[PDB]
Amino acid sequence: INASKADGIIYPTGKSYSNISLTLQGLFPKHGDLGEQYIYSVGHSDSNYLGKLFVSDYATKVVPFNNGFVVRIGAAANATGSVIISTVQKTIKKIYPAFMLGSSVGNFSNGVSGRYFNHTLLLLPDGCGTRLWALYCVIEPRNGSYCPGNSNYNTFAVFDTPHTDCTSAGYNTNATLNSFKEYFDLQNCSFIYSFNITEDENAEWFGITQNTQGVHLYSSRKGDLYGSNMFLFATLPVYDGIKYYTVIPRSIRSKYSERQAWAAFYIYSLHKLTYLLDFSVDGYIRRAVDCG
Amino acid sequence: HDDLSQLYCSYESFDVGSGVYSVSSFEVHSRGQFIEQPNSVECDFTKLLSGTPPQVYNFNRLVFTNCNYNLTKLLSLFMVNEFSCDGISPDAIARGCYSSLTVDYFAYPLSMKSYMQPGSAGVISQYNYKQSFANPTCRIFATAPANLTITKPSSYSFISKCSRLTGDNSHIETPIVINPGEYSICKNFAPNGFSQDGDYFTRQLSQLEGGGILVGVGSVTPMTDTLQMGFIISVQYGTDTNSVCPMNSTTITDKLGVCVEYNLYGVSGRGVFINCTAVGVKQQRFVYDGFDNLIGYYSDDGNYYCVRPCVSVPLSVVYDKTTNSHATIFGSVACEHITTMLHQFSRTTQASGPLQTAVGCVIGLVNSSMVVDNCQLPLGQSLCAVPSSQLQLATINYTQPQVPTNFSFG
Amino acid sequence: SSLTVDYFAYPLSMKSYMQPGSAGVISQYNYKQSFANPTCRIFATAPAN
Amino acid sequence: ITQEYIQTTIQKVTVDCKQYVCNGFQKCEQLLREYGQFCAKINQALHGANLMQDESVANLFSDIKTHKSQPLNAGLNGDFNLTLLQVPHRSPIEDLLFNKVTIADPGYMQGYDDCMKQGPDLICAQYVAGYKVLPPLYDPNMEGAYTSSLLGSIAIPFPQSIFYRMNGIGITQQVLSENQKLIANKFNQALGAMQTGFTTTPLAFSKVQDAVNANAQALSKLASELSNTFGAISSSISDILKRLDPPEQEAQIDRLINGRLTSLNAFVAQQLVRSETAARSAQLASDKVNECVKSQSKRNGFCGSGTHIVSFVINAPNGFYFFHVGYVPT
Amino acid sequence: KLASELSNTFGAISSSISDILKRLDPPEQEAQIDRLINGRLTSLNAFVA
Amino acid sequence: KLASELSNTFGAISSSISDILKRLDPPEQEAQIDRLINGRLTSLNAFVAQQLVRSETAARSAQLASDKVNECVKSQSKRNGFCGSGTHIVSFVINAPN
Ligand SMILES: *[C@@H]1O[C@H](CO)[C@@H](O[C@@H]2O[C@H](CO)[C@@H](O[C@@H]3O[C@H](CO)[C@@H](O)[C@H](O)[C@@H]3O)[C@H](O)[C@H]2NC(C)=O)[C@H](O)[C@H]1NC(C)=O
Ligand SMILES: *[C@@H]1O[C@H](CO)[C@@H](O[C@@H]2O[C@H](CO)[C@@H](O)[C@H](O)[C@H]2NC(C)=O)[C@H](O)[C@H]1NC(C)=O
Ligand SMILES: *[C@@H]1O[C@H](CO)[C@@H](O[C@@H]2O[C@H](CO)[C@@H](O)[C@H](O)[C@H]2NC(C)=O)[C@H](O)[C@H]1NC(C)=O
Ligand SMILES: CCCCC/C=C\C/C=C\CCCCCCCC(=O)O
Ligand SMILES: CCCCC/C=C\C/C=C\CCCCCCCC(=O)O
Ligand SMILES: *[C@@H]1O[C@H](CO)[C@@H](O)[C@H](O)[C@H]1NC(C)=O
Ligand SMILES: *[C@@H]1O[C@H](CO)[C@@H](O)[C@H](O)[C@H]1NC(C)=O
Ligand SMILES: *[C@@H]1O[C@H](CO)[C@@H](O)[C@H](O)[C@H]1NC(C)=O
Ligand SMILES: *[C@@H]1O[C@H](CO)[C@@H](O)[C@H](O)[C@H]1NC(C)=O
Ligand SMILES: *[C@@H]1O[C@H](CO)[C@@H](O)[C@H](O)[C@H]1NC(C)=O
Ligand SMILES: *[C@@H]1O[C@H](CO)[C@@H](O)[C@H](O)[C@H]1NC(C)=O
Ligand SMILES: *[C@@H]1O[C@H](CO)[C@@H](O)[C@H](O)[C@H]1NC(C)=O
Repeated sequence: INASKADGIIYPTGKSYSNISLTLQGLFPKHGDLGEQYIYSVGHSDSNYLGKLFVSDYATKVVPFNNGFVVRIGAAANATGSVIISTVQKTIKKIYPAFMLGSSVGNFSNGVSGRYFNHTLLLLPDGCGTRLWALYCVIEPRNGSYCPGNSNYNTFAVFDTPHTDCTSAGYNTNATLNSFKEYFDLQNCSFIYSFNITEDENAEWFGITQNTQGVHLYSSRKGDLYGSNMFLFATLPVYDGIKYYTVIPRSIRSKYSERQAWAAFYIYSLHKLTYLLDFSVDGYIRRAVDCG
Repeated sequence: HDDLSQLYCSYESFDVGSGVYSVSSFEVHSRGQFIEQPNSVECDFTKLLSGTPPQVYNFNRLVFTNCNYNLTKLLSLFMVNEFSCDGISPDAIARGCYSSLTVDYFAYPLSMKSYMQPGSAGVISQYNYKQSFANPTCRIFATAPANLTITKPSSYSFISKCSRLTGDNSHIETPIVINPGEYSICKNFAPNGFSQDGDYFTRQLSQLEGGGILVGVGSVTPMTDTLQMGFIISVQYGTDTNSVCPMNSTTITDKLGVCVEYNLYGVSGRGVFINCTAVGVKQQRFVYDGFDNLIGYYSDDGNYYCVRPCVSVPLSVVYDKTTNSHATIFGSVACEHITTMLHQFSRTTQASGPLQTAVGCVIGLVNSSMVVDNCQLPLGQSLCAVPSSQLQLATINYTQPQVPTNFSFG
Repeated sequence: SSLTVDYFAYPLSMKSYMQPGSAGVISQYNYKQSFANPTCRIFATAPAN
Repeated sequence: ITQEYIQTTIQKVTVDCKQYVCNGFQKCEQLLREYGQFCAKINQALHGANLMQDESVANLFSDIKTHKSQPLNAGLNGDFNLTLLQVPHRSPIEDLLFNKVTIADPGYMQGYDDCMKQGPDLICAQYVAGYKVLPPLYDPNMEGAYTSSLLGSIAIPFPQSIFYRMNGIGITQQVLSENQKLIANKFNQALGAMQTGFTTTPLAFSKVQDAVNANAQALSKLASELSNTFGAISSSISDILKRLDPPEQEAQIDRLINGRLTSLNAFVAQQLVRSETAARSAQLASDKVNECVKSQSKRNGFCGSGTHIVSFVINAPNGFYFFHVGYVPT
Repeated sequence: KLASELSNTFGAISSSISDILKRLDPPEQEAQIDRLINGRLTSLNAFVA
Repeated sequence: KLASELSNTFGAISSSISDILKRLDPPEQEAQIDRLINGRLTSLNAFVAQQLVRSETAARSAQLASDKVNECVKSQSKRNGFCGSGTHIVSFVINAPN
């Protein structure tokens, strides 16, 4: 985190400032914070037929929510990088994180970590990168096979098949949602929300906070595009206190001939800090100072 | 009535010294209205008005943003018992607009009103609900309508105990107290209400949780004849572009550079609107400064307006006691602003003439182009007022051109 | 110097509509208390028969 | 050449107590009906301070009378180049001093209209906060006349008086006569070195900036004390009126009234002590002029280091600036 | 004077913030700490002058 | 100023303690009297600071008066403009109210 570039700064809501510098208390990342790096890979496909899912241990680990977190998305795009499952240099594309947030966690029938109880907030990107799903449902594991209701469970993941749902004929609105429905059953859904995302390779910033008014979703796509300032675009009516979140491992089922390189996104915790924000003439914050 | 009367009233004496006094300025009245209100959607109160209300420990929260509601209907439905408010009044809520409105409602007996007071030590403030005072709040207890869609639950219930057992013998008792505005961990034992007065619940907490044994006890109060409810409302003011307004739009193009009263998307006040170059983020409708004052506004006609506070014309009064003649100085104001704009001053001032000097427009001083070395009424910037019938405007000028011949002692 | 009393039949259930910040119909169309002088509002029960 | 700045004048500010405390609100004015005597006392104290300041300035500048000078030639009088201290109504060195000092311009003629028309300073905060900055007693064309007459007060033209002042300190007639050209060129380089003296590291320019910053700090404190809530729900009376009930409104408005009245009293005391200090400094400046400029002082260190020869005085943003030409062996 | 002005209560129940947090509820805690804050700020302003 | 500051209410119902004690209950009487006490103590502190500044200024001016007496009254002054205008012949001093 570099505060001199105003990285991860959430813009104030309902007002703007011009050509003045203010000190503010809010939820900002710490300067020089390395954060947590998450990489999404491509599944096993030896022949140009699909196979297993190549994921990491992101689903098993449970992270405290605290005051929220901010996500840096697609900062390594437009660059030559290696596919994770192999050693093939490819152009890095942008991938959107998938989240699972809740207020109580336990174990599955195996005894492995996970198993969010009662109403669980799901932030699943869809549309092959052009749609965001916000769901608030009770998560119920399905039995049989590798699903978490039978005693051989390994991990749960979200998969996409680009030669089926990323085609130019149309974009499957329910791709990652139907992939997620194969592991858990969605019951007693409080709300289902859909947000449209424009397809581009620009770097993005995503934030999420919580207070008495609900869960607030911030994105640099709204407002300061081609920038880093994050503006509020959604207020989910999630009034129970979120205590934990988990990054859902999202592995793409692509062939050997049509593999792709996907960026690594970074998650930084938010803290109740004081920041000196520098507002420009157009109102966007271009530099900041972390007083601590 | 006039100038030198305000001087007499401020000095509280019918005799004052001769000099130039800065009397109080004038009162500014709004010359128009700048209303800009959208066609908002009705707020969804159907969850409150239909269905059984929950208990206090399992309260329902309603958050309203960018909507218009009818307060008279809601107040007519509910028979309101005592209310207590801290940073707001109910009349202020019914009068103005605010950025958000958060309402917490539940089924609550009227005999337990004292357990919701801020200093309460009972179990309601410990395990069921604690009011938060970060925002202006009201605490309202009311009786639900009888024959309408709101239905009585079976009884009133609340959490009497909520603690954690540990110490490898389940013998150490540590109570788990809730935070202001938050739920309880023990609310999952009976989310729909306890059935008996002495209901005892037990649950093993996980490793990611505290790791002890959760123990929860719930009490039950018999249901009264009429359904009594509690409401914990809250408001916010500067957090959103759109506002929530309880239940016409004008234009500022014909009135620019004049003091008007504005009500812009829920933000109300008084100020002067002038055309300005667009600064700040456009999607944030209002531009503020370091002191949290409105300094700009992005209108619906695609014109950024610079907002300035309403100003009063400064006043100074020249007075000469011997000749009983007085003059009036408008400090650093041009005479065209006295004549064309405003024209709201004292009675005789509104009715020799207006003269433009280096210190501003003056009335009551006749120009004579005379020069004095010094005087007792300086006006500033080498100007002066010399009494004669009436005072005359003069100026101070310098004159610069000895073998000892005759004695002289100074 | 003087004492001014306003009295009227009034139920004790509608007592909270007489509080100075009320938004009900009593403060709007029936009676609004004035605070220009040291004042007091007393709710009482009349003597029985 | 050593440079010394002595202040003579502070900015004259009068505060409209009703507009400052209440900002034109009827409820606040009704509550301030019981505090009218304190507002009247504030206005009377500030008026008395400004009146005494004007009398001190007039007494300081009344030295033109009963005082005769002689006309001087153009920029070269004798072999001495005096175009830097002479008017072409300010000298070039006075203009150079004034351009290197950042002063927020108080519009005395039509500043109210300029601040009304302005879109995106404290001079425009004057009319929104309730205070007014009074214009100075004399137009700068009179101060320039005073400084020009003091330059004239050095029959007996400038080079002859300069050589007389050199003869008085212990240099004979022969040493002065054979080296007239060297003395003239050394004086010219000493005068030309004054261009680089208007820098923060010299003390006198720092004192000029300190006086300007003190006036700006007084105005900034008066403007920014209006944002104190004083324990109320807001620092604005409009928010109190829009958020509260009539019996609770008066408590918060009275808290704001008491805080603003106490702050005005503190400002009045600060203005009084600043005005007394400026009057004493103006007396010091008049004594310094009468000793160093109108004559030659035989006391070391008063008119600069070394042996005093001749002193030149020019106007300053809030006082007098001195150029003490001295003698130093090398 | 700077050290001894810290023992003034400015009308509060105590001159110690720990005592105020020990003895009072949050709506009165925020009201009684604010008097100490305003008094100490005014005393600091007088000291600065 | 010292006499007229006693008429300030400082936000109380009256500036008189006798009017407060005759119109209010003890838990509010203590609050109003504490308001008056705090206001009068702050005003007394401001008066004390002003008196200290005035007395230091008067002491410095008295030292200046002693220097002026020693320079102009007991001896003739050769300095220009220190004791009157023009040249100096003799000076006389008399007492003043302060
Ligand atoms: C990866 O490469 C793509 C190449 O298209 C980058 O997208 C381009 O980013 C530039 C950034 O300056 C955009 O230019 C801007 O365009 C707007 C609208 O025309 C204009 O108002 C701005 O002044 C600026 O010129 C450009 O439009 C955009 N193009 C597309 C197709 O998105 C992308 O930023 C690169 N990402 C990374 C992480 O390097
Ligand atoms: C943005 O703000 C800066 C600083 O506040 C402004 O820069 C000032 O501009 C004025 C007028 O040209 C100068 O007199 C100052 O010296 C400048 N100050 C600094 C620190 O540079 C700038 O003009 C503003 N831009 C706007 C309002 O568009
Ligand atoms: C807010 O609600 C009240 C009460 O429901 C509305 O007042 C009613 O209006 C209808 C139609 O004009 C009348 O027939 C009723 O007699 C009214 N009842 C009362 C008690 O006044 C009111 O119109 C609503 N406000 C708005 C803006 O629609
Ligand atoms: C009325 C209960 C018995 C009081 C007398 C007994 C002991 C006195 C000691 C402590 C009292 C502290 C509690 C005060 C009232 C709490 C009310 C509430 O929590 O809402
Ligand atoms: C009591 C019904 C409340 C229903 C909940 C919905 C909205 C409430 C929000 C704002 C209005 C505040 C009303 C305060 C109570 C009225 C008291 C009175 O006028 O005397
Ligand atoms: C942070 O950004 C500034 C300006 O963009 C840059 O000078 C600085 O080197 C950056 N910090 C690091 C650690 O690279
Ligand atoms: C998203 O796109 C669909 C398809 O065009 C459209 O119907 C919908 O209104 C869009 N959503 C928003 C919020 O604009
Ligand atoms: C939460 O879930 C647990 C088990 O999954 C259940 O026992 C409890 O009643 C639930 N709480 C609710 C629905 O409030
Ligand atoms: C959950 O699993 C972890 C890891 O095996 C274990 O440490 C913990 O005790 C388990 N908790 C429960 C409640 O089974
Ligand atoms: C206001 O200013 C904008 C930009 O300077 C201009 O386009 C517009 O025509 C102006 N409107 C008026 C009424 O002057
Ligand atoms: C007064 O009249 C003279 C000559 O008519 C003119 O030069 C001068 O500017 C006038 N003064 C004012 C203030 O108009
Ligand atoms: C005197 O100095 C000025 C600049 O300070 C210069 O332009 C002028 O030529 C000089 N005079 C002579 C006679 O050299």
